Amino acid sequence: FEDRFDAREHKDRSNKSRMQAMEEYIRESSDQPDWSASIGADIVNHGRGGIKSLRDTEKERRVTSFEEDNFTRLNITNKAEKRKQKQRERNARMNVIGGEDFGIFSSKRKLEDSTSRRGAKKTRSAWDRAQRRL
Amino acid sequence: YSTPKRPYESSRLDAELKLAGEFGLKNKKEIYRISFQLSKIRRAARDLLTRDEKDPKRLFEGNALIRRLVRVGVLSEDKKKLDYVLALKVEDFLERRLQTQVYKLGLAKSVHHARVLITQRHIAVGKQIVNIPSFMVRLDSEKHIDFAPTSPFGGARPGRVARRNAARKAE
Amino acid sequence: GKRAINYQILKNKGLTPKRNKDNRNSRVKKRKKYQKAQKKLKSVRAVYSGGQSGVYEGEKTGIKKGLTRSVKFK
Amino acid sequence: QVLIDTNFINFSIQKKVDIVRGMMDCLLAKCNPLITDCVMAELEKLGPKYRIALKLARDPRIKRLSCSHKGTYADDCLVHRVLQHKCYIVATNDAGLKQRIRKIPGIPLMSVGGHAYVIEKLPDVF
Amino acid sequence: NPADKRRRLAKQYLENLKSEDEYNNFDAGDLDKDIIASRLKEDVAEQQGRVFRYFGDKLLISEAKQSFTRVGENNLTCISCFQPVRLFAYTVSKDLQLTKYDITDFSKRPKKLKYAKGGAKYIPTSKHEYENTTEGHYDEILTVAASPDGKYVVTGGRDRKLIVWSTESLSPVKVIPTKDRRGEVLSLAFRKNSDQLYASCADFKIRTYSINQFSQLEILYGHHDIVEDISALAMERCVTVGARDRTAMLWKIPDETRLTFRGGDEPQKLLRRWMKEPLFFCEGSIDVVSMVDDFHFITGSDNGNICLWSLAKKKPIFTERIAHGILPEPSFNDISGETDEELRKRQLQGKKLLQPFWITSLYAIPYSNVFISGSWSGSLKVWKISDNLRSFELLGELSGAKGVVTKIQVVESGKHGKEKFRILASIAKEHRLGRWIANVSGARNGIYSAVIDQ
Amino acid sequence: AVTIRTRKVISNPLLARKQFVVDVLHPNRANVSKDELREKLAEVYKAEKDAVSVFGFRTQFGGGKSVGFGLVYNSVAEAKKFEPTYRLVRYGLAEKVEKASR
Amino acid sequence: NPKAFPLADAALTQQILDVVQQAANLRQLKKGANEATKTLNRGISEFIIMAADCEPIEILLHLPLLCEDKNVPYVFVPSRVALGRACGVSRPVIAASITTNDASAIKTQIYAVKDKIETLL
RNA sequence: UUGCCGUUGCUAUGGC
Ligand SMILES: [Zn+2]
Repeated sequence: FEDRFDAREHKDRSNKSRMQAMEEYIRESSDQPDWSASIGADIVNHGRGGIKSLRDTEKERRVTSFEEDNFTRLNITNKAEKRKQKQRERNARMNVIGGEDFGIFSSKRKLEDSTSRRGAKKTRSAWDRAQRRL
Repeated sequence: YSTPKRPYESSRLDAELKLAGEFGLKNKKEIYRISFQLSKIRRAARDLLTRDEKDPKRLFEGNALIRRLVRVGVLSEDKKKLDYVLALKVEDFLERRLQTQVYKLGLAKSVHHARVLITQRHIAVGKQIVNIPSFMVRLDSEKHIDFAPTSPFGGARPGRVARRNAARKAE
Repeated sequence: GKRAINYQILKNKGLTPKRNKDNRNSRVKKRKKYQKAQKKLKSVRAVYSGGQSGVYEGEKTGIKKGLTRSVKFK
Repeated sequence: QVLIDTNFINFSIQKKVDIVRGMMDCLLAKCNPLITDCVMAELEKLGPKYRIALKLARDPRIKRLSCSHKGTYADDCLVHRVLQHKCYIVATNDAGLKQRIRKIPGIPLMSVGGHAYVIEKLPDVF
Repeated sequence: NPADKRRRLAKQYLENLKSEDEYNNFDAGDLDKDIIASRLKEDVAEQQGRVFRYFGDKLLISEAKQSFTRVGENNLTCISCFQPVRLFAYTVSKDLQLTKYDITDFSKRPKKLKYAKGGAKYIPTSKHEYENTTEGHYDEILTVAASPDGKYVVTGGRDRKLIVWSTESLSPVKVIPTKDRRGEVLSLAFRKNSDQLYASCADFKIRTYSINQFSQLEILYGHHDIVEDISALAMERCVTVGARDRTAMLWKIPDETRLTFRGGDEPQKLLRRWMKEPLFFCEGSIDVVSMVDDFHFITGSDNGNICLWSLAKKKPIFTERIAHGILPEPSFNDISGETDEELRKRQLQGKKLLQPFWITSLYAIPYSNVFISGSWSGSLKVWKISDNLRSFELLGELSGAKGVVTKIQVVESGKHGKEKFRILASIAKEHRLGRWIANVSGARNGIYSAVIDQ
Repeated sequence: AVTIRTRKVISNPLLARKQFVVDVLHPNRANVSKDELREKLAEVYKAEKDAVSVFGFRTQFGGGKSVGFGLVYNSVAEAKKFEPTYRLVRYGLAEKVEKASR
Repeated sequence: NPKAFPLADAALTQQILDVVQQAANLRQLKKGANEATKTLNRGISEFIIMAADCEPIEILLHLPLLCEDKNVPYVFVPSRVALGRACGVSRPVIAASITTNDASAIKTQIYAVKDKIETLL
């Protein structure tokens, strides 16, 4: 028929398939270092919270970058904080043990269904798989 | 956390007696919390064993699980197999907390001296003073547990009892 | 002229039994019922205390030539 | 390591539980199941009605001990070799053997209950 | 094949993450950040400076004027130098003395100017770790560091102090203790063209200071053994190496984050690599560093390795296994105590207990193409790094320095195409931390200066 | 002794201004001491003490560091023009109260 | 067979020297030959490290007979200088001993090194 | 050219 401008198909998603087991294997076989903190600087409330998870320190780094980048403190916006801070810290003390989150091992989500087993390079021909190898 | 199945059998009572006495715990909730999340950990590793070799779930979640267990420190570097996650147990998890570790490193004379040092803030891993006893130190924070520099057992100015006794003996 | 209230009307701990200083702390109670337990364990088993301390003085408590405390099979 | 007896095997097959997989998801640990020669003698003496149970006890994953006594009384053999050593879980469903085992101290007891195995005197199951 | 399936599934994973060169290739956020980059100030300190002094094969090597000025101080320990943009040098010893030199008289040996000797008089009257504010050293000064501007020298050692002396008079202007019991300092480095000092203290700690404000900036934690060496350039990065944890870390000090680099050479795979057709083995302790530029550095190990590391690879880029030789085996008249040479030879086990020299000094000239290694093989070695920055290679040797080389650094002279340098190297007969060193083979406690040309 | 570190210094000619982030370092002190910090900032940069300003102070846990947002003006008059009135009430000279009714 | 027979290769030597350094920090190491034989006849020792290149060799070969008597693992590191440097003292040591402790934070590492040198021995 | 001490050079070395 006709085209219709779809930001949901030229928007960077990159999160439906971001699995922590694959990302951990990539960090293992990365062959370039990882920017870890000086060891005491990443625990949070004198140990009343966790250490902090890798996603939490990534998000903290993003927030401080945006913070310094346009000179604005973030706030105590009530609905978003009563959702995200309390639910986040309660699943943090549920699943984050010693700076490592073990929540994923208790979660049904198929690895190979979404994040592996390529869909575009599906190679549904003997000739296409032969040319993809050679 | 969650309570066990038969919470009052005599083996469980002598178990909790030995655990709380050997690790200086305050009540049953420490054992029950760390055993609940250990139950989740090795209930997951059981399923990772019940699936087969060269399964994607088994390969990636297995080496992920044993590497973050090694980095928590309950599993040593050489046993990189997934049946040691099943051999893991509860005192392997609560030997990693900061009270146990302060006593084992010898900054305290017992686990109770370690608990009161931690709650009186004389102990800092790395940069920050940790002040709760159940902290689960990691394999990289294992060697920077030392006395806080803000504390008289470090090198700081002595506390109120020492300075008041010094002042009254100067009077 | 201010007739202040006192502790028994304030805290209202009416007619309690005498209770325990060790019960006033949940940690010290398990410290002192584990010390009791591992003093009772020396009675039932024989506990490895750590080996020979100094010169071997002797058995210090007696040797029974009639008792055999060993588990026979079937 | 878990000592099996004959009614535990019969109740396992009647409830459709695998032996080593039922043990593994009961204890959340790696199990070694042991058939003593007297338990095996009892399963063989049960006749040709119990052929399914006998050739499920014949399993390379189920290791097997060598009892050295006369007669095939598995309850006596299990009780003796567990109160000698205290390194054994006893998987059983006999009421009398369950009472013997839970009267001798330090011995965990496993039993088919419902549609999976249960364990009682093992104080670290979760 | 499970690792093949891991690599394959990781490749498919990265392809799928890409899923979720044309004539127009411009990205709005990148060009907006580049507009902010055009707007900002301070393109001064944060040069990611690459190797811009390519002169390794250029200058002469074999005919240096080598003067080994022996001094009467037991076990010299460090060397600090200075150039403005007359040149002074500094030495310090285990005899608790700092000594100022003039070095600018380039064609001859250096000139002594001023002593500053601590001793038993400076032991504090408290034995209490925060009133350590005396004015001299009472134990084992391990490191000196001259300011890049030259107002001060700052020194410290096993008395857990930092004493900052003025240059013109060698007087203690300020004392800063490290406030704890094990706080012995082991290495000091100013960041270049600055007033900021990076000290590496044996508490697995790295302290930072501003010297002209007499203030401490930041304490940063994270090694696992004692931080045996430190190195810095004009950037606010730093590179430290702890001894036995066999890792070298580099620190973004404002961010207080780090990049770790472990070693990882194994004689099993290495002897198999030779077995495809040999006395080389695993690693003891990474000991010394020098940051060559803002993307690479080089580490000196305990088994004689010199390794070259990038900022973008965990495992090292290049190794050099034996860099100063293997030690002379203990004699048959000093191993066994039998009578016959056959049994005293059987007590050597062949080659099993030959231990290599360990590189105890390493100095990369900043942003240059050439670094200098030193141990008690008697001969300093000079190596140049290849222009593709993936290897180095031995140019020549400087064989006039009998003893342990506790410090190497160079002093520049000459213009952009014609240059001459004097390599200072502190020479002792004893390692700069403990004794441990037998077979003192003609060593002397001196300053080995060499004048290299062209 | 407090210690000062400026980072990411950009220039805003539209607002006649130079702005940056301020890592303030006070080992064994309480906190930033903002007027003394404006003094130290006005002497590390040029004079303009009623034209230097800081607003966004966050001290990290355990003390020592605090990140603030520093903006320094030339021309104190145009600093008074461009700064907001609450910060002028906080630091400088302006004081206009709101009419208290209803 | 030499006199200093059960020598370790380079990987085992560095494992041994790392746990020696950690025990020396944790006050679980008794260093020197006669302190080692003192703690050996007292029975508080988990394994003894002798260095196979000191200037006599029988000077520490007296210790394998004691270890054999009391069933304690003993292992030969090929550098007295590296052994002293791992021990953390400013001199070479020729023998050291890991004392037994159960309030010890490196018990798993000590047990792993004990198993390695006992399968060697 | 130094803590002593030796060869010293009319400057280099080597024993503690
Ligand atoms: Zn039997």
